[PDB]
Amino acid sequence: PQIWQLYLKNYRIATFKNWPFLEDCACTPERMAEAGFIHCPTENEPDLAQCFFCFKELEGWEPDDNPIEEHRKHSPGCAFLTVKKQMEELTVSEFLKLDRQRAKNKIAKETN
Ligand SMILES: [Zn+2]
Ligand SMILES: [Zn+2]
Repeated sequence: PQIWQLYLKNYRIATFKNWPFLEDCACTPERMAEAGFIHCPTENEPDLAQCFFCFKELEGWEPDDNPIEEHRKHSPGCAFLTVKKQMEELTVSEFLKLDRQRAKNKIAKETN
């Protein structure tokens, strides 16, 4: 279990609460979390989502938005996006590979 349940959809899905766009539209909380986003709104940033992997923030969503393409567009180099396979299907080999990058990204985020 530990501190990285965000590798798991269900946990990312949980992050969504008050997320407008409720069901049947390309931007359901399930499609979003599927793309790697978590929900972290604020006074001024109601619909602010962030990739648990890239840490890159993005705003301005609309019911008919495919979360993956916007993610793909504004963060072309997200390793999470390369794996055309759900985390559950990644070997522990690939998961440990992948998680080396994630942590490296985290630091590059405080690097600002
Ligand atoms: Zn990302
Ligand atoms: Zn955009």
